[PDB]
Amino acid sequence: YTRIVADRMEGQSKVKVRAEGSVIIERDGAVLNTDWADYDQSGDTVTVGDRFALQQDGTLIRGETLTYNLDQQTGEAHNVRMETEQGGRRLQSVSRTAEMLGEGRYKLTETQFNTCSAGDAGWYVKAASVEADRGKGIGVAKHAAFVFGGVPLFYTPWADFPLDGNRKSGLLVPSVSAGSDGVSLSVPYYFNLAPNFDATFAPGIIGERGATFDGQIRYLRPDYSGQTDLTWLPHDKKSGRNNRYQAKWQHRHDISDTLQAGVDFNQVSDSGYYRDFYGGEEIAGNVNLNRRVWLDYGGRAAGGSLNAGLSVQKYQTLANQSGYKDEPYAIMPRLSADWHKNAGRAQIGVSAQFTRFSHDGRQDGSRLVVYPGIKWDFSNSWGYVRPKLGLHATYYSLDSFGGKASRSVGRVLPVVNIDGGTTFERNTRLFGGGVVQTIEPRLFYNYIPAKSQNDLPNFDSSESSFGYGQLFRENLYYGNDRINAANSLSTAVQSRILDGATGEERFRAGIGQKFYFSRSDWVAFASGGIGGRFTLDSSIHYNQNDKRAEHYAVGAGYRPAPGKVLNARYKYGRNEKIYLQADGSYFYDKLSQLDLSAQWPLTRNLSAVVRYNYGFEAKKPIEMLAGAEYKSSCGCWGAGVYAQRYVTGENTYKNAVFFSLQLKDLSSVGRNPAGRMDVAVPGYIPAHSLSAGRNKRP
Amino acid sequence: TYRSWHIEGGQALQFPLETALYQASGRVDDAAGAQMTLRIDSVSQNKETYTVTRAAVINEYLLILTVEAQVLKRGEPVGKPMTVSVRRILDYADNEILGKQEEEETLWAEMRQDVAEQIVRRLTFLKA
Amino acid sequence: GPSQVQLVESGGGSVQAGGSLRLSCAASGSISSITYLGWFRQAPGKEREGVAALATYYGHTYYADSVKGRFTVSLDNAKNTVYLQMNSLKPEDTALYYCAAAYSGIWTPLGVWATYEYWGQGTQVTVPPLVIWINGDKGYNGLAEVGKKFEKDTGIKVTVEHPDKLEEKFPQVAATGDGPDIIFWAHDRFGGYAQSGLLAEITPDKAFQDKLYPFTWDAVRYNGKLIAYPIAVEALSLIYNKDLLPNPPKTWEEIPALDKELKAKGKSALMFNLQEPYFTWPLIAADGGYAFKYENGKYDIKDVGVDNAGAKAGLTFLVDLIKNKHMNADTDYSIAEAAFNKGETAMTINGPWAWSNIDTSKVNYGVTVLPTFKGQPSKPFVGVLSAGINAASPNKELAKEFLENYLLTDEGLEAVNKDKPLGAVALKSYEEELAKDPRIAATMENAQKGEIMPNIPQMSAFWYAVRTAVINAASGRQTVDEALKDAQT
Amino acid sequence: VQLVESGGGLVQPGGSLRLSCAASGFPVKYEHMYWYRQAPGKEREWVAAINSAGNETHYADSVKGRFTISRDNAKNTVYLQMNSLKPEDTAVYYCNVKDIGWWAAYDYWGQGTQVTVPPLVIWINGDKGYNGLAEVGKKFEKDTGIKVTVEHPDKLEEKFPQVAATGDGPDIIFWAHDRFGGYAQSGLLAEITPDKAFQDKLYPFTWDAVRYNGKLIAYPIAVEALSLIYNKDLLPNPPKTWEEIPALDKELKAKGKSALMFNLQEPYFTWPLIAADGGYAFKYENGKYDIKDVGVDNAGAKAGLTFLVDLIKNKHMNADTDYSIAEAAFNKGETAMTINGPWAWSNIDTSKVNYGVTVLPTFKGQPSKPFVGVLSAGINAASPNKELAKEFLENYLLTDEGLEAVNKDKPLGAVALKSYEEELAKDPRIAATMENAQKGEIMPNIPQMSAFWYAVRTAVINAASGRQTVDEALKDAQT
Repeated sequence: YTRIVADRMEGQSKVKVRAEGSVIIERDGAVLNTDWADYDQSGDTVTVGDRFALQQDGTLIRGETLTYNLDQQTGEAHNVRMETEQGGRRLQSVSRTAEMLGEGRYKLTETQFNTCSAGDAGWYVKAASVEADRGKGIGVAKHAAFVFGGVPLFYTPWADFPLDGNRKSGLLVPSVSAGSDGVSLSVPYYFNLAPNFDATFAPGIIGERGATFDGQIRYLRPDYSGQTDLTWLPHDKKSGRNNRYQAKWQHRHDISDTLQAGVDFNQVSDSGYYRDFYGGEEIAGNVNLNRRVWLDYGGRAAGGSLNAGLSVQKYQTLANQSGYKDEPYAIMPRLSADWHKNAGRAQIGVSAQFTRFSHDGRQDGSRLVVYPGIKWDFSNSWGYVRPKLGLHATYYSLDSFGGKASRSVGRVLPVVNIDGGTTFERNTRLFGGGVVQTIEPRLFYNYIPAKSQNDLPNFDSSESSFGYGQLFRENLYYGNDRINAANSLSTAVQSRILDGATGEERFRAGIGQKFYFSRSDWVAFASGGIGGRFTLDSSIHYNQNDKRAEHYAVGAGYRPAPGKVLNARYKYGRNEKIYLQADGSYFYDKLSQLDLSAQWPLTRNLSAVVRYNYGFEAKKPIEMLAGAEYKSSCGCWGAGVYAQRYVTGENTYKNAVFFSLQLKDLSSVGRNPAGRMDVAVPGYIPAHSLSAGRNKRP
Repeated sequence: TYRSWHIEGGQALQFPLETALYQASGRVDDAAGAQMTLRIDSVSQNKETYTVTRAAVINEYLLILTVEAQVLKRGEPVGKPMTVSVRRILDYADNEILGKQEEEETLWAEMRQDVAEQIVRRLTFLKA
Repeated sequence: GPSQVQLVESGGGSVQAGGSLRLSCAASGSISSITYLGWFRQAPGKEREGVAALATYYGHTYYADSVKGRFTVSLDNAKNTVYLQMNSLKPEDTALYYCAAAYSGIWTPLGVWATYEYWGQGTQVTVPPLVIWINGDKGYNGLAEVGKKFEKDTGIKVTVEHPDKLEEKFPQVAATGDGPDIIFWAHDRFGGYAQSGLLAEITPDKAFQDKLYPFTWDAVRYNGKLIAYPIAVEALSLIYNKDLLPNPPKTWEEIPALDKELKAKGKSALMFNLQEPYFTWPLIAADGGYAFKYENGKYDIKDVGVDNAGAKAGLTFLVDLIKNKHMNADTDYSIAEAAFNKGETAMTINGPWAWSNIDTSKVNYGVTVLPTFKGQPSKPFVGVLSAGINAASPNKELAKEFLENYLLTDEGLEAVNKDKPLGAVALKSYEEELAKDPRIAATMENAQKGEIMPNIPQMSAFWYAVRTAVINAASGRQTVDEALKDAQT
Repeated sequence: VQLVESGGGLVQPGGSLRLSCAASGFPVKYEHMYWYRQAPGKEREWVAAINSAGNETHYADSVKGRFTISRDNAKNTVYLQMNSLKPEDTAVYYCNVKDIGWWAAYDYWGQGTQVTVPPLVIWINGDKGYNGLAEVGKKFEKDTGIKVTVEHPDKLEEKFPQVAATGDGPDIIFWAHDRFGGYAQSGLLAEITPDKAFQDKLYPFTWDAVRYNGKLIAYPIAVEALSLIYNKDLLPNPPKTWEEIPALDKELKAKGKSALMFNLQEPYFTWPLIAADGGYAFKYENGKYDIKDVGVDNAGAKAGLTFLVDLIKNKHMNADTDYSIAEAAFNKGETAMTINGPWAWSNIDTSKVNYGVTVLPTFKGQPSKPFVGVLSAGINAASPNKELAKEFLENYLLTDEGLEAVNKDKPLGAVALKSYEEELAKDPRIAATMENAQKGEIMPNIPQMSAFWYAVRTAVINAASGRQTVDEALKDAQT
């Protein structure tokens, strides 16, 4: 039933029912308060007077007449002020004449809408008829002019919106605008082709180079899934090239439940694609790019854990600024085969390998490695011991030798090390408010016979990073060619402060120094934290009878609140290679750097982010940054400007500037240069849906 | 009551977890949900640049491995989420990539072992 | 059915260096609610986006970076034709103007990025540069350089030409509608330009009146009204080649005897145009010939020098030279100037402008006061560089300021003098420097003896009658005394 | 921070210089260095730069091969070495360093140094074709990029041995060959080194004029001798003899003119009359030029000087008359004659005077004996420009093109260059110059010539003014 609270109603039985005096229509679930009403039983309609303040489930509508039809719910109001609500989000609209077509279809003419609340609305998209539909989430908006502030900032004769959470094909995903050498701008045009695959062409300009066409594809199937990013630009204006490009590829394939086959690819045109129009992380993992292919295996499920994979790799190394590249080797085949099983207590670990390194500036030559190790373990209740008996067996075959390099070699180096150390636990030397103090000693002793293996070339071996964990490794040169001959007794002691209620580490110490069969060095470290604030991380690498110190480092970082961070970090070291001089001998010099970071709200509504990486060896900062973010009531601003002046070459500095604009419930967050100072939590609106939100209901 | 403990969820830390349990004399019975089990949602790791030299040349990386966890006790919501994290540093000079791409593997193995041991310490510290 | 094009560029602009007009691109049938266009500037040889842009509906207009506070595209949807109102128009803007006739495009403060359906027919906005009209017997190039500097200040292009028959052309031919904005010519034509009505009265500032000589102000004044400004005063001066003659004869009677010695040499002593009456007036004035008699304001027509016996006697002396061949009827002023540079003629009677052409030749020469005839110094006719404004041309106002300062400057007077000399000047400062310089100092003395020509239109008709008479005297077809009587009647 | 440079100063084209940029206030050992320059009143252009260790260098394409930049990380100093310098090299050089601030955004320019390499310096007398020689200098400058300046100082034959003996002066010195053995004796001239092929282009007696101690010490350019120059309208038939000039002058003074005006201040002009009857400078062999045996006190010199003094007594000449007075009078048509060499003819052409050039009048039936000068071009010993001065003299001036350029300004006489003399011999004025030269004798080049000329100038001026008699004057000149 639909009861009316009006005391007096002019009507005989059915033809007309006229009610006045702030009447109501029950219609369970939809209140309807108005001023007066008239009926006429000809099309079963309802007119709701002059004020018409409806309110049903969070959408207060205030119109003029609202001539409903109520047979298929065809309504027609005036001056509607629609404010729909929903869990987490909302919309506001001031239309001139709302319509209604059947169910879930509107024709809302002459609007002025925003996702913001009432008042001097910071922004709104005034327009003509907006035919929002529910069967298709495509709300056309004829003659829409995006206003901001008090002046229109845009204009179109036709526009669409994704009215729900679907994958909107054909939407031009926003824009990216920011630069120094020009005003380099790019506008992507995503256009979905099928549920599985969707290429996104993005035309662009650089303002100083030319025009780019960086687009990408991204497919998917039951088994094969991959992406294919790329870029290309015709004749350049500042450098002089004409056809530069870049390509990427993933294609993670599956054959049958055991064999993957992934193709990791990356290739640029010249030795200067990065460092020209790329970010500040071109420093690492971008001096030599990757190109791979691999397979796999695994199982046998019966006293075995086989694995394999025939990798084929050939890096692409870039020059720095004048054409000086190192160009490491290239692995054409690689027939790895690992193993692992357990004999109850003992633990057999076997291996194998094969690799042909092809090169031009240096000699080629296949090889082979068999490392059948066996490591028993014994931990009774307190302290562990674990011996081991391996047998390293290399065998080279190098051809086209230019100088002196034995045509065929072969070695066997029986590796025998005995790792094991006890453990102590104590509660009497605690420092805090109820912590538990653990002190733990341990040892190591590895025996490896000696040989003369310096006439064999250095294909892939490299000396390992000397730290605390280094004392407990059975190979200094962490590779395969050079295996040192050692007879040492690394001695260590490490202490962990563990909480009195749970077992979260609060602080960890340690120190160790490997003997010989003496000292030649010292290694200490300490890293912990009293929680969120007063975090600390340090290290050292001392050597006595020779000099003061090799490579000490220090750290810090205190968080007063969820933001307000002030992280800082030092780093020292002598004889550190810098910039790869002409011949190939790296410039050797001593480091002294101190990077400072912060993100400290300067004003109730303005935050700041700052980075600064100083270098005392030359009295010039390596990298520096400065930003500023904003917020308001309707996400009116959500504006962030970020400026960075990094270094690219030995001398070539190159600055840049960035912009970011955010509106409530229609934007996106994530477009940042790289992973900067630790947290850098954004200081503006979530902005999930990126357009038109998700809900539309009467 | 918590001597024998079962583990499910998270493929990376499958061997080190049972290792650090079997050290403390704990059996991992399959499909034994009566005693409190452990469930890891996922293991998240990454590798980023840490310090660059004067002439924009990589000098060392940074390696993080964040693991989230949750005790079950035969039910999904009950318990308390525990999330640990360990980090090391990798010297990556300029061109020893052929050896560094293979040293990073044992570095991640060490970090996985340490995370397993730390979670086991937190779990046995709950036995009180 | 959407292939129809209906965008003819209606309306037109017909303005000079400065002005404003409304132009249109009419369209029919199509609803203009989403259909709008941007006005285009297409110079002959370039095609590009124009100085304006309008979007329909909301009606926001981008305009162009090139135009600021100049042209506003204006809505005219009651006309069906849109209108662009130009302001402060300049000659640089002359081009063919079109409309974008687009249907779909975005509008941003940066600019309306829509490039579709260029249906505009194209209408050439007709704008000529600022106009100056004179016969450059005295080269307008020195004045044109001051004018080119004035053109840079006003950002307006300049139009002037090197012609013939301007003295005839500006009063009668201009009445049809030709005759550009400014002139620096004989006062007799100035009455004729005023009779045509193109010329307008110019009011000097009090400071300018102090700077200029009072006698020059009297010469420009016509019918008691200052309808003109005198750049300078021009008087003919005797010119003698230094190499041919160490010293010029100081007596006109001596010149025929000198010519007889030169005839034995085979080079005529004097060569000058007898066709011009201004050229043959110093001998007539020396014998007492006058343009008019009584008060200078009265300019009585009844008393004329040609009627007086003395003027006829002075012309008779000139025709005695024609009979001796010491003067040639077929020789013309251009031939005489070439002969002086060649050295064919030792001396010539020429206007002040001739000296700069001789300077370009670089032949050694000197300027001297005209020789005395019968004990009375020869007096050249004096012409004043009066200046003017044309009302018909749209940028007429530029001329009035330009004559006041740019046309008349002591440094500017020198600028025309190097291009072609104006003899004595109106500015007092240049006159002192000119007194030090020998060529003008001889002309200044000649100017004092000479009498300024009357500015009345009736005098201009009488001057033409004298020109026919002095051509008759030179040819010998009519007796000089009879020809002078014909000029009087 | 602060940078200061050093080492600026004046060096001739073809010189060397190394500027130093002593930097302090920051770690120079780690930064590039940029050397810039800014010519006076022009745009500041790039020169060269150095790497951190000095291993790599970039040079401007216009400065390649002539400059080299070096650096030294022991004094925080860098060096820019320059060689084969040219007139266009002059500028103000600036040491510049970039990106050295707290933000790596600052620049610093030093106080700068001044390096001025000046144009080629030719000296030649103010009566010669110095504007025509400056046109040869413009064609030199066009082909080679090095400016040439021609100057004409007062008393340059006395000015040269002053300034060349102070260690500067012009790169190339023009005079008659007589002064060059005094310059060569003082070590003020470089030895010139023309090949046989170049020597065969010039008449061999002109090479003998510029020979001293068996060395060629200058390039011979042209042969000069005084001629009797006359106005053909005033005097269509000029006098054969000195003795008839008094009779001619009193006829001309009745006309309001005069017979003869020529320079009496310089003894070069009065020497043809003095030497006519047996006056001479130095005698014996041409090599010996017996310096004991001087012919100024003899009866031949006395007779010739007496006749000149008698012309001044009888008002036919005036003892005051110099080069300017005589040339002014003759070119204005006030006197029927003058005595002058080939250089004077250009001003007489401009004066539009109908003149001839002919044999000098005889005195006592003897031909007048003018001292024949060979216009000669020595290179200064203090001029290290040398190679550029050699290039100019051989390959620009001593060509038909270079000699015609000077000859059209002021006629050189009978030019040393065979090829252009064969073209010029056709002129009746050169034929008259050659006849008077044959009837004269060549000047000695010996060091005593300057003292001889000073002594005979004294005698002639004192005899003419009446301060001394003829025999007093010539007795004191013999001393």
